[PDB]
Amino acid sequence: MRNLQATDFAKEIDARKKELMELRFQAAAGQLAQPHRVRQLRREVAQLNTVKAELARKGEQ
Amino acid sequence: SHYDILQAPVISEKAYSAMERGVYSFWVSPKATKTEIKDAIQQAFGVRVIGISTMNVPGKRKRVGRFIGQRNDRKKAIVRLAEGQSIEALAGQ
Amino acid sequence: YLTGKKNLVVNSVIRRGKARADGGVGRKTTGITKRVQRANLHKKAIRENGQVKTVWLSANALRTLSKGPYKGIE
Amino acid sequence: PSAGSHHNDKLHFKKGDTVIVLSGKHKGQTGKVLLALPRDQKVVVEGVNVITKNVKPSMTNPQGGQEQRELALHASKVALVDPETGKATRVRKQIVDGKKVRVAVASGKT
RNA sequence: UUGGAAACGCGACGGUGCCAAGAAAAGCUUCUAAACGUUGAAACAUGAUUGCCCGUACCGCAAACCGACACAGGUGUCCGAG
RNA sequence: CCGGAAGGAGUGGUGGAGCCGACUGAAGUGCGGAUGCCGGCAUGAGUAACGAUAAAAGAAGUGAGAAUCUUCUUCGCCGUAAGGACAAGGGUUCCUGGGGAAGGGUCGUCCGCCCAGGGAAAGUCGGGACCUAAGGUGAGGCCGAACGGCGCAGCCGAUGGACAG
RNA sequence: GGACCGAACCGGUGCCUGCUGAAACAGUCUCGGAUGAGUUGUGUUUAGGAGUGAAAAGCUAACCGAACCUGGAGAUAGCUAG
RNA sequence: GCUGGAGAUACGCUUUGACUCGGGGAUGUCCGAAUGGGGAAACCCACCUCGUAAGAGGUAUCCGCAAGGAUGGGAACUCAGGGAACUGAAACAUCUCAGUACCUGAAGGAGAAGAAAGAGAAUUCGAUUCCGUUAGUAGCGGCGAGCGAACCCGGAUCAGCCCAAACCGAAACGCUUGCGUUUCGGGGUUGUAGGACCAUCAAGCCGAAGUGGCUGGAAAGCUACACCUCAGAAGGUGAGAGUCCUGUAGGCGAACGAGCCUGAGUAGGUCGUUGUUCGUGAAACGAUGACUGAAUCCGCGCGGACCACCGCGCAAGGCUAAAUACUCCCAGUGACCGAUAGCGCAUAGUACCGUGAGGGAAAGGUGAAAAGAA
Ligand SMILES: CC[C@H]1OC(=O)/C=C/[C@H](C)[C@@H](O[C@@H]2O[C@H](C)C[C@H](N(C)C)[C@H]2O)[C@@H](C)C[C@@H](C)C(=O)/C=C/[C@H]2O[C@@H]2[C@]1(O)CO[C@@H]1O[C@H](C)[C@@H](O)[C@@H](OC)[C@H]1OC
Ligand SMILES: [Mg+2]
Ligand SMILES: [Mg+2]
Ligand SMILES: [Mg+2]
Ligand SMILES: [Mg+2]
Ligand SMILES: [Mg+2]
Ligand SMILES: [Mg+2]
Ligand SMILES: [Mg+2]
Ligand SMILES: [Mg+2]
Ligand SMILES: [Mg+2]
Ligand SMILES: [Mg+2]
Ligand SMILES: [Mg+2]
Ligand SMILES: [Mg+2]
Ligand SMILES: [Mg+2]
Ligand SMILES: [Mg+2]
Ligand SMILES: [Mg+2]
Ligand SMILES: [Mg+2]
Ligand SMILES: [Mg+2]
Ligand SMILES: [Mg+2]
Ligand SMILES: [Mg+2]
Ligand SMILES: [Mg+2]
Ligand SMILES: [Mg+2]
Ligand SMILES: [Mg+2]
Ligand SMILES: [Mg+2]
Ligand SMILES: [Mg+2]
Ligand SMILES: [Mg+2]
Ligand SMILES: [Mg+2]
Ligand SMILES: [Mg+2]
Ligand SMILES: [Mg+2]
Ligand SMILES: [Mg+2]
Ligand SMILES: [Mg+2]
Ligand SMILES: [Mg+2]
Ligand SMILES: [Mg+2]
Ligand SMILES: [Mg+2]
Ligand SMILES: [Mg+2]
Ligand SMILES: [Mg+2]
Ligand SMILES: [Mg+2]
Ligand SMILES: [Mg+2]
Ligand SMILES: [Mg+2]
Ligand SMILES: [Mg+2]
Ligand SMILES: [Mg+2]
Ligand SMILES: [Mg+2]
Ligand SMILES: [Mg+2]
Ligand SMILES: [Mg+2]
Ligand SMILES: [Mg+2]
Ligand SMILES: [Mg+2]
Ligand SMILES: [Mg+2]
Ligand SMILES: [Mg+2]
Ligand SMILES: [Mg+2]
Ligand SMILES: [Mg+2]
Ligand SMILES: [Mg+2]
Ligand SMILES: [Mg+2]
Ligand SMILES: [Mg+2]
Ligand SMILES: [Mg+2]
Ligand SMILES: [Mg+2]
Ligand SMILES: [Mg+2]
Ligand SMILES: [Mg+2]
Ligand SMILES: [Mg+2]
Ligand SMILES: [Mg+2]
Ligand SMILES: [Mg+2]
Ligand SMILES: [Mg+2]
Ligand SMILES: [Mg+2]
Ligand SMILES: [Mg+2]
Ligand SMILES: [Mg+2]
Ligand SMILES: [Mg+2]
Ligand SMILES: [Mg+2]
Ligand SMILES: [Mg+2]
Ligand SMILES: [Mg+2]
Ligand SMILES: [Mg+2]
Ligand SMILES: [Mg+2]
Ligand SMILES: [Mg+2]
Ligand SMILES: [Mg+2]
Ligand SMILES: [Mg+2]
Ligand SMILES: [Mg+2]
Repeated sequence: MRNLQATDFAKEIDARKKELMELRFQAAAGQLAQPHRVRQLRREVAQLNTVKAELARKGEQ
Repeated sequence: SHYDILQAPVISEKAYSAMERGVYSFWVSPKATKTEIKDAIQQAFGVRVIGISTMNVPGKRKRVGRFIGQRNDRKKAIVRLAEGQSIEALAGQ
Repeated sequence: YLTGKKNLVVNSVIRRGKARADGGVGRKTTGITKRVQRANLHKKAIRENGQVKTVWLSANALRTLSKGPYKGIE
Repeated sequence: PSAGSHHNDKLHFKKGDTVIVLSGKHKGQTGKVLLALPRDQKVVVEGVNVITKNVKPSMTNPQGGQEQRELALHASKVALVDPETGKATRVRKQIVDGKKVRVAVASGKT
């Protein structure tokens, strides 16, 4: 997951953001049948931002 | 980014039966300048918007017993796009 | 603040008004009518040290500054 | 509010294990550990049973029924067995699963 | 439609008299300093894109505001026909 | 029942998990009073009152239940108001669908009450990204046991100026 | 025109009524002013031995010859209760 | 196993080690010292740079060249500037309450003070602080009410160290010519006068020993035999368990985390005052606000007017652990409380009252197990 380029960090961040907003639309419809999918996308965004921070501090020193 | 500013669509007899006129209507982050929610809905649904109007809206209830209540606030937008521009199946409702 | 430059906060001290006025000189003694607080202050000249300045000065400061600069000077 | 279990939130047995009640009714009875609840100290077993008349909510059942279901206990079913009765037990050694300790009383393993 | 009435509103920054003698600052219209410009300026016209933030519900002479009350009290302005 | 007193025991009833007796020691140790304190319950008494002397009547409807809710037709009362539009202030009281314990001076199927859902849209109206008044504040500056007090430019400040339906 | 009558408005003259009120200052009736020393909104400034006051020791957030709150503080109580 | 209190259904996560615990990192909107500017706290308006925008960073004053430092907060404690009255004196002025209350400033985990120009009457001691004691002594006092030391002696703790100056080498700016004001090394730091210059604790793991019968709804109780004990502290479990559970008796334990000179506007003095037992008293001494104003080793301060003698010290420069205080916080304990008690609160500074500062409640209990009554 760290292997990706940071341009792919932006892409795979934005895809989770879009899916998260789509899950929200659904849930506001009331038909949110898979609640765990939300938290899964959120933690995935968390891991993504954290790994990019680790490539921040790493290398440049 | 766009996606998290747009919040969740309105659901009512009004905004739905106003979906048929070509208007679309949904909640957003209260801190959100009109032009931002315009660009966000535009580049989330691939439509060009020629009209927006925005209103801040504040609720408040109270769960039984001592607990005072006070539901959280928000803001709502209504948009009108160019005649053909009507948004897709997520407008399908 | 009245603080002088290498000077003086200006102190307080109760002022005593005594009456009988005949202590060691052969007499009954010396009663006291009242004490009450007081203070003071003092003068205001102007001299400089780095580039330019104008400060408060006491008579002790005017006296010491004629003997020599110290730090600030006329 | 009274606080929970004082047993350092430590169950003395897994949900897998066979076990026997050693007190109250059901003393001597045995079964598999269908539910362990360490922090509340509670143990599901096929021993104790109770007829719970769930109140009718028409939730597929207009008129309600009476289910037969087992009602949990705690650190009163005794731990694992081996010479056919409850036992004190001790930490052991390494196995082919050498990252593990097992158990024993005056005997083997569990 | 015809006839009539009429404002404290409009024409207004009208008239006349009076003494106790009746804000400021920006927008605004003129002038130049400085600067760029003096081939490509001002301004005009036509088309286009552009239009941010907050307030708008309801009570509001009162049962929804101040009066411990679904209180004979109090509450600034505006319209208020025959 | 017992002891001279403060008091003590027997027995039976409740109750559901801690407790007598003796000796010694330590006390926040003994209540009728304090217009004492907190709390509970009485009397006055089914009494006074039900909050403007602007009246109300019948039919029909709904409902477990109606003098009081809805509908119809009449009646009476305000009409420089007891109509209407705002600012202040209040804070969802607005609309729909339900409810009926408690609030409502009676009732209640109703409500400004309880529950849930919706409703609030501005380039042009008011304010802000414009302006300044009283007043406030204020680098520098003038004072002052401390904290602090003043004070030019400047800045803030509508109750006013400017401004496109 | 610190002129007259008189609504609004500001006020509070005499009587009654109210007195566990409709209201901790009111109501009906009556009465004073009503272009002025007038009435009123918003903003703002002055306070405790201090402010204000066409002057009553009035007013200074419902009882002001010295406000409220906290504190010194369990003030002191030759007095009364218990 | 987990999926916070929460007592709730659904979606699920977890031997690839979740959850919980110990330790580090990273993210951390807006307000608040708040600090780009304004502002009615959490809001309204900008400008500069980087960026494809989205986004990121900077923009307060005050010390500094600069690194860097300061704004604010903190229960009680510490120091400091300022500083009451009620009250006692059976009235009240001095006096007392009392340098108490309170305000303000500065700081830390403590602070303050501190290394004799002293204490004191033995030619004794030897920084400071705190405790005991002297001692209600000596004293102060409308000699009234009342206030009140210190030395010696016993203990806790105990260290003393650095500067300016004579004299060398400048170097810059000082002047009629091998010198003199602020700087930088050396040098030099005092009274029985010296220096000069010259002969373990954090997470945690391991841990001994009981079975039968009996009353019971249920056993830990009764009873019969039996065991451990460096472990009989304690809680839990259907009523009271050494041996059923959890257990410092004992034992082990981490990545990596805490612990010639010697001080001048000075000493001294006069005027106004004050601390100390010190109320003007014969009033020394310290401390000062105004004015004045010296000596320096046959030198200067002190020994309670003052003088001589005798005796104790070396001011006018700085730093300084520990014995001391306090309890926001944590652990253990109690002839403390146990629901009108105990904090105000079995939790809430809430509800409620006040424009505000501010004030401010009561309130506990199914059962062993929800088996919570189809
Ligand atoms: C009747 C009107 C008021 O009473 C009086 O004036 C007087 C009543 C007594 C006769 C008198 O007694 C007498 O004293 C004498 C010294 C001695 C004599 N002895 C010989 C017996 C004795 O008889 C007093 C002191 C007795 C005492 C209990 C008292 O202080 C009562 C106070 C107030 O409640 C009463 C009122 O009724 C309240 O009426 C108010 O009027 C306002 C205008 C209203 O706005 C309203 O205020 C909102 C309203 O309510 C407050
Ligand atoms: Mg529009
Ligand atoms: Mg005095
Ligand atoms: Mg201007
Ligand atoms: Mg409207
Ligand atoms: Mg509103
Ligand atoms: Mg009313
Ligand atoms: Mg009026
Ligand atoms: Mg008219
Ligand atoms: Mg008319
Ligand atoms: Mg008896
Ligand atoms: Mg029991
Ligand atoms: Mg008592
Ligand atoms: Mg009594
Ligand atoms: Mg008695
Ligand atoms: Mg009572
Ligand atoms: Mg009445
Ligand atoms: Mg019927
Ligand atoms: Mg009817
Ligand atoms: Mg009626
Ligand atoms: Mg009606
Ligand atoms: Mg009909
Ligand atoms: Mg009206
Ligand atoms: Mg409003
Ligand atoms: Mg309604
Ligand atoms: Mg009812
Ligand atoms: Mg109900
Ligand atoms: Mg009723
Ligand atoms: Mg009734
Ligand atoms: Mg309704
Ligand atoms: Mg708007
Ligand atoms: Mg301005
Ligand atoms: Mg001005
Ligand atoms: Mg000022
Ligand atoms: Mg000014
Ligand atoms: Mg305006
Ligand atoms: Mg306009
Ligand atoms: Mg405007
Ligand atoms: Mg339009
Ligand atoms: Mg007139
Ligand atoms: Mg009057
Ligand atoms: Mg009137
Ligand atoms: Mg008349
Ligand atoms: Mg007249
Ligand atoms: Mg006076
Ligand atoms: Mg008053
Ligand atoms: Mg009040
Ligand atoms: Mg008084
Ligand atoms: Mg008292
Ligand atoms: Mg006192
Ligand atoms: Mg007295
Ligand atoms: Mg739970
Ligand atoms: Mg700011
Ligand atoms: Mg900054
Ligand atoms: Mg600021
Ligand atoms: Mg003093
Ligand atoms: Mg006295
Ligand atoms: Mg302080
Ligand atoms: Mg501080
Ligand atoms: Mg000693
Ligand atoms: Mg036994
Ligand atoms: Mg002197
Ligand atoms: Mg003197
Ligand atoms: Mg005297
Ligand atoms: Mg002497
Ligand atoms: Mg002296
Ligand atoms: Mg002597
Ligand atoms: Mg010396
Ligand atoms: Mg007790
Ligand atoms: Mg209590
Ligand atoms: Mg009670
Ligand atoms: Mg209130
Ligand atoms: Mg309030
Ligand atoms: Mg329970």
